[PDB]
Amino acid sequence: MVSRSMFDQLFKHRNSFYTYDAFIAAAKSFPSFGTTGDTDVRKREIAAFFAHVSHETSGGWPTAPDGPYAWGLVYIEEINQSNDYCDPSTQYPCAPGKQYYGRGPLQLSWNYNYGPCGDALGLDLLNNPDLVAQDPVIAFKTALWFWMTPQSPKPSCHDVMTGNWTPSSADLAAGRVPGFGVTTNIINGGLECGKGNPAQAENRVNYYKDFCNQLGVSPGSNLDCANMRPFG
Repeated sequence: MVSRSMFDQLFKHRNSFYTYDAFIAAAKSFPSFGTTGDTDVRKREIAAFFAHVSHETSGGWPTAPDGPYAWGLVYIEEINQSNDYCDPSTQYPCAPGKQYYGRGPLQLSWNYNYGPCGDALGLDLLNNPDLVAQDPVIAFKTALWFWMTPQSPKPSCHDVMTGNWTPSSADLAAGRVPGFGVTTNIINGGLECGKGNPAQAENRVNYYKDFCNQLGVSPGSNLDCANMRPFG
């Protein structure tokens, strides 16, 4: 998987909520994560997941010890907790008294994501969304759920990084060629790819390249997403 000492090197300044043991327990619920493909493909997948996590939870600053990519996994909850992040749903009804703001390593948000994520994990996250911010095993599981789960027309980020997604002719025409860039496109491409301001996407790439360097792997091809359109 990832050794404890390597986890503690990549995430040297993290919030101690996010324990290595909790990450390992979560990954055992998604056993193909980081175990798919040859050695370089596995390292790239792990670096890619951790890069996105770090970008979404970073407490870094430009003169921080160990540099601006060493401060991933500092944040648990979204700061502004005034909006409920509730879109009325008959399938995933918003629980009275609860809110669906961002929680965990990939900032799970909205009743319409807490619902299906919870169902897949066997946890009532729709009616107890605060679970994600209480229990680091659950927190990591919500992030791996997102990484590992297709949402047609989008493949899973896992499949993109491990050779299990082959683009259609339309994907290719749109610049969606397998690599790290497509994972940014899946996560938040409507805001960060295409003609969006490229700053956030370029930050994700910088974490990814740094983590690939530490793991001793080439980052591979197609890292940018400015030359690709978000999935329809």
